[PDB]
Amino acid sequence: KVSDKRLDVDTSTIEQELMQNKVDHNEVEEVRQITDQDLAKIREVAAREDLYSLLARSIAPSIYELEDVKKGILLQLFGGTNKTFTKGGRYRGDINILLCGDPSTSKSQILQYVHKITPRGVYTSGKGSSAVGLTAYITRDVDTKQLVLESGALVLSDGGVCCIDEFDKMSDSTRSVLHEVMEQQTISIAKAGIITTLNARSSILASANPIGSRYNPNLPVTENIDLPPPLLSRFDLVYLVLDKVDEKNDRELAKHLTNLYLEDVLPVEFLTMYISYAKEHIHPIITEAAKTELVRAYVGMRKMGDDSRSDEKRITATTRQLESMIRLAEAHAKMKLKNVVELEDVQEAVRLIRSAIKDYATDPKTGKIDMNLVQT
DNA sequence: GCATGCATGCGCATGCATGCATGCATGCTGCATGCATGCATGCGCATGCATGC
Repeated sequence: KVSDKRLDVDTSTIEQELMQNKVDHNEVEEVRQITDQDLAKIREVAAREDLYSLLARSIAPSIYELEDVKKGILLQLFGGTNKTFTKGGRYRGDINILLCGDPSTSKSQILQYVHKITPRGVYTSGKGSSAVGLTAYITRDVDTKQLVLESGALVLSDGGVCCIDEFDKMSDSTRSVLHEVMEQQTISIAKAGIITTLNARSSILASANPIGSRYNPNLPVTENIDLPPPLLSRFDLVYLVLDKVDEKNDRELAKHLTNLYLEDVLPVEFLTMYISYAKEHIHPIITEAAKTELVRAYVGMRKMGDDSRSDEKRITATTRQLESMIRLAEAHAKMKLKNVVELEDVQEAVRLIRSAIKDYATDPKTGKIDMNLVQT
């Protein structure tokens, strides 16, 4: 139940299976062994000055793309801190990302690469899924000829990543089931034979196609994506991938691609090992200096566009954005092996949230993007 | 161009013509008993012949 090239399962979800294995004396090993030379290497690299760039660079070493896009995948892999209350009530740290933008980009490869690095996952198309196919169903076993219950797409993705491609092409009936999985990370089934609540602790990675040929900078974002504006606010990060014609970016991309048809970064093994180590041992906790900045940032974000709320030009800010900042600060702290979330983490989180939506080039009144200011 | 109702396939649940073994009981039938009958047998007695005297 291990592989060098894939990540280790989340121990936060299998606590009692570990206890049962010891009571049953089965030596099936779930997590991998770490020698001390390799653990010394871990801190030797974790001390490096350019850790953040190096990690972002080694995520997908064959996708010439902005490092902001890759950093989101890197922080999605680490995940937020899972918190358990002793009076019932669970808070989880799963990150949800949307990749909107023109076609003819490398969004598709990101989803495939993330499918193949995460231990548990399922790949779904837009107009190829049903509610029954995502939740559960009853089937006839050709061996015993009786009726048994079988798991669905989202329940099989418990403690992993689920990749939904062409999210905008999906029916309102099928989009209905995702609300509960994005709110409470559960599913409630009341069908003939089963009345129970299931655990779906999964990360959502979705890509959407813009209306018409290309993204139109002259129109607002709410008019370019066929998705209700209220649904757009449930995602932690929204990535606008825009295409601009610029001669030195094109030159670099062409050389990059042609170099692959001939005959520093961290190899796959070391990357996965580092991520598993961090996800396994350390646990970050927030401080007051971070709380001040979090509250200030949320108030500042809400105060913006207070007048531009009746008209759906920009995406209105809600409490889920506050929770997104919390989650991203905790993930950035987990990277670099700290147990303390300082002010740098919150500043980086807010920087990333604004940079994803391209808020450094938007007219706050007409929701339009100046492409002369969108630099590669 | 937007809103609407119809007809087209999914996705459940139930009934239904085929088909074959098992335990109980039916229904016949081969077997054992009893008996009538008529032909042959194993027998002792009376007659007629042959052999002395």
